[PDB]
Amino acid sequence: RFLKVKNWETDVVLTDTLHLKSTLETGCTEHICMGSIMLPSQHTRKPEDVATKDQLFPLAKEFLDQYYSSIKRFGSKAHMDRLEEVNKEIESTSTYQLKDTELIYGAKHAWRNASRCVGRIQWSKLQVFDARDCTTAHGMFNYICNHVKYATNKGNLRSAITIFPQRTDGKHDFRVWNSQLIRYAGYKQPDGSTLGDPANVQFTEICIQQGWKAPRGRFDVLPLLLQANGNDPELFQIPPELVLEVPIRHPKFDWFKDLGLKWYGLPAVSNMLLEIGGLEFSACPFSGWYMGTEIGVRDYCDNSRYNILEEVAKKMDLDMRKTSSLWKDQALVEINIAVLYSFQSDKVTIVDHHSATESFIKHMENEYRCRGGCPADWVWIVPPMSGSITPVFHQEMLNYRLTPSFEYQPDPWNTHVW
Amino acid sequence: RFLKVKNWETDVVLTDTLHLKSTLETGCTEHICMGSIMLPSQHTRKPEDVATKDQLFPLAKEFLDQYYSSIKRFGSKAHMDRLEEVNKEIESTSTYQLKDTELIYGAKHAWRNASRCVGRIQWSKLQVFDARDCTTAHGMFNYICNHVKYATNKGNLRSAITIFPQRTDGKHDFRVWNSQLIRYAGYKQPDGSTLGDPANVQFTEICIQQGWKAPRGRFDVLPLLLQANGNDPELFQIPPELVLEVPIRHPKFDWFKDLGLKWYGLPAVSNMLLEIGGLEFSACPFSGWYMGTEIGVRDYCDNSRYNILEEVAKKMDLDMRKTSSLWKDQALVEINIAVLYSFQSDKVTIVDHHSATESFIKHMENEYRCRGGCPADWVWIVPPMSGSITPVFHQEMLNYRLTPSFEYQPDPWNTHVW
Ligand code: HEM
Ligand code: HEM
Ligand SMILES: Cc1cc(N)nc2cc(-c3ccc(OCC4CC4)c(CN)c3)c(F)cc12
Ligand SMILES: Cc1cc(N)nc2cc(-c3ccc(OCC4CC4)c(CN)c3)c(F)cc12
Ligand SMILES: C[C@H](O)[C@H](O)[C@H]1CNc2nc(N)[nH]c(=O)c2N1
Ligand SMILES: C[C@H](O)[C@H](O)[C@H]1CNc2nc(N)[nH]c(=O)c2N1
Ligand SMILES: [Zn+2]
Repeated sequence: RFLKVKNWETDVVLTDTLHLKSTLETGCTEHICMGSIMLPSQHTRKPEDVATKDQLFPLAKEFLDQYYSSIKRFGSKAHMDRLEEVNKEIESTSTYQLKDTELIYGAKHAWRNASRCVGRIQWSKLQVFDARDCTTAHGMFNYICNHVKYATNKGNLRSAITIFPQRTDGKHDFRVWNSQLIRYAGYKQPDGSTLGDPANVQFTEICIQQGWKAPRGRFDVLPLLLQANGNDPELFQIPPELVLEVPIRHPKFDWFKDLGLKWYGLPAVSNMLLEIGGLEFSACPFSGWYMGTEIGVRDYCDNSRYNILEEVAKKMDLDMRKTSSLWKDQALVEINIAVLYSFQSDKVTIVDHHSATESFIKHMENEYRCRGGCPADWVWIVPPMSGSITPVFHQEMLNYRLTPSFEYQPDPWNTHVW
Repeated sequence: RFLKVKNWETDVVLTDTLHLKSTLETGCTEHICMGSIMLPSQHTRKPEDVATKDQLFPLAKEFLDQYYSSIKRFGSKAHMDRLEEVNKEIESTSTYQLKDTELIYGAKHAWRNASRCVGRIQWSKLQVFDARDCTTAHGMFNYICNHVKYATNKGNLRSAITIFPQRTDGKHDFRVWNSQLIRYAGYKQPDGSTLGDPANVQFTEICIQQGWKAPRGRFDVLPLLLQANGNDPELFQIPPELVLEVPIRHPKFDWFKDLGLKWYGLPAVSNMLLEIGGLEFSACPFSGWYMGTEIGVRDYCDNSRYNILEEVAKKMDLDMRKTSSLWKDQALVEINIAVLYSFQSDKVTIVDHHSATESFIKHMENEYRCRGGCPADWVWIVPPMSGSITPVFHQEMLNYRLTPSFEYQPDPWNTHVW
């Protein structure tokens, strides 16, 4: 009940007392481990499965207690008067409203608790933008544009989150239908192959269905589809000057520019749900900067993504008949030296998987000492290439789900009543 | 209760009904996932925690039923007369003895159930050597030498297991003290650095402590330390002609021979415990062939193993000041093309991590169709380099512990009464 996690590269041993405070569930049982299921039911939020006035006050009290404990005023009168104040509003309104300071704490700790995120050494350096006064899709488009500008910061990227009004009933819901604020379109072809990004082919067509004007090329930035207060979503195009992009070159191979690759600088995921004190925020886009491999390994090289190992190995002229020539591996390392180099030579913030995973080990030390633990998902923390030459491969990690938290939710076009 | 596992590269969906038959536990709970703890208490067997005459007959019946079900004679008279026969012996002797055919089935299914093993497409092609008539360490050394010869098969390797007498009391225990039959010595130095293999430095010194004559070099094959029926273990040196080794060269870089590397062909793990029908076999060395990465990635490049990324990147002349030049990754791929090439050009059976992981996906299809599932540990199945350009990265796997099974046990020098 005071568990032990070893590192097998250092023999360092840490002790996790934080998992005791865990409330949510994991999907594993004593007789089956689901640690490799991608989207377990526990990590998802249906708009039906909200909460009711009863369910709310434990979640509120629980949250308020950890907040006042953290500003060094647990159980005090200022604390207890807030419990009463929320209590009264939860009886009255059946819901309740967070202070600015409570929204900022709750947001930063949903990132801090994000067990699948390797960048968390930065969790308290998060800029929270309060968009809870937003009422229209145009309002949403305005707040999201300012988010992009700020977080992008001319390439010196800054973490940020923009938080639209919380769910209440379930129908009147704020939702960004894009999975990420900046994303490349995906168009299928006559012969069936895919230009652009296969991941977003479904979404690309929903935008065309709502009347988008697709420049049917490769790296076409999708428009935003913003649903405000349950009303049908509306298309807006980010001003291109606001979309920072990196052309991908190589510090040795001159033909790498010929490949004609580029990516956007800002990873800003827009489809997930923030949960603070039992309140659900269905529109909460959040952003930081990339780890190289997310582009260079997954985006570019997943078979069902850009799938470029083909042409890169070609231009390297590689033994491609035999599978055991490791021609796939060989071209994957070059593609990742190129994304790093390109981003750095353009002064756009990026981290390599070695730097980031050492920071996570550092951050894990801090959380275990100053917090009693650090929830971590090994399956997601280990980078998708050169796994075992990074320190996180040899680090045993306890996974458990604390709150405040980020969660998945269905795509709104499967649930929305039009 | 009839769970679903998706593949996210193919959208293939499989259904696991086999996990229902699961008996052992996993270490995870509804509130915490231990899927990345290396040696969980559930995967270990203490020599105290055997079983007693009561505990035995369920385990026997359970095992016997799955055996007779599998030779297409469930619940029959031949089956029921065996249940009675074992029952009687479990009352009489408080233990019992397996048929040859029951030992062979049980062994093959302990491999079949090995959730952390990616080579299992081969599980029914396993040669079982019955060493249950062995009484002395010299007998053990004889059986192990024949195992090496057979399994090595002049380079065309064959899977095999040799099974020494089962535990009974707990003191009179057959144990191979080596962690693997063939392993390279590990000697510390004056300045502290390690020649040989750092992993086995502890074990190397126990052999010297028992009087081994160390040729204090690099790739010195350790002697066997064989404990028979609880008596103190005894040193034997495998005839060198029986130890097949591969010198490691590169199909491009001529300086790769200068590195002066080699590995043994036969991976044969000797320290684990086979568990069949509630009987414990503490000495059961088992072997197949290597996947490249176990040598080329872990053995050669782990910081606390051979740790050669240093010199390889040097001879490639690599940007080594900056961490983000990926010089570590770049040299890891070359080292793995070299292990593959060397093993193949010597006609020694080896598999690359791409070939092996596709086979595992094939094997997983077969087990789900003809067995209702396949227990799998993603943390261990995904290879330690180029993780996400192999199909197992995108395959959700259910982990659960069936029986017959292989298990860890303490090192005998911490438990043995001398
Ligand atoms: C500041 C630099 C950051 C870096 C380098 C980083 C890194 C990563 C990486 C590599 C992943 C894996 C993504 C994938 O595999 O597709 C991830 C996931 C994630 N990140 Fe971070 N991140 C950063 C900032 C943030 C911020 C600011 C937030 C929230 C406000 C956040 C929350 C998350 C969440 C919720 C996940 C997925 C967890 C899940 O599926 O449950 N990250 N991150
Ligand atoms: C025939 C070719 C085989 C291949 C390519 C193979 C491959 C592998 C690999 C790559 C690992 C990971 C080892 C590590 O990461 O250090 C592993 C583990 C393992 N293998 Fe296999 N293996 C083979 C045969 C066998 C046989 C014949 C047995 C048993 C009779 C076996 C049982 C196991 C077990 C028990 C583990 C560890 C599971 C645990 O820790 O619970 N394998 N195997
Ligand atoms: C702030 C941030 C920075 C970064 N550097 N990376 C990030 C990656 C994700 C992320 C989480 C889950 C994802 O996918 C879930 C599969 C679709 C269901 C994806 C996209 N693959 C991204 C994320 F949220 C935030 C990230
Ligand atoms: C038959 C076979 C073939 C192969 N190709 N590979 C194999 C690897 C292991 C294995 C399992 C666990 C291990 O280590 C556990 C850590 C020490 C506690 C190691 C050595 N690292 C090897 C094994 F059993 C059998 C293997
Ligand atoms: C099946 C498996 O759960 C799936 O491929 C996961 C594995 N680990 C991952 N890890 C990260 N960081 N991102 C991912 O998309 C995935 N995908
Ligand atoms: C901490 C973590 O459990 C440990 O590094 C594991 C990870 N996965 C592994 N996978 C394999 N195949 N072999 C290993 O030794 C390990 N080590
Ligand atoms: Zn689990």
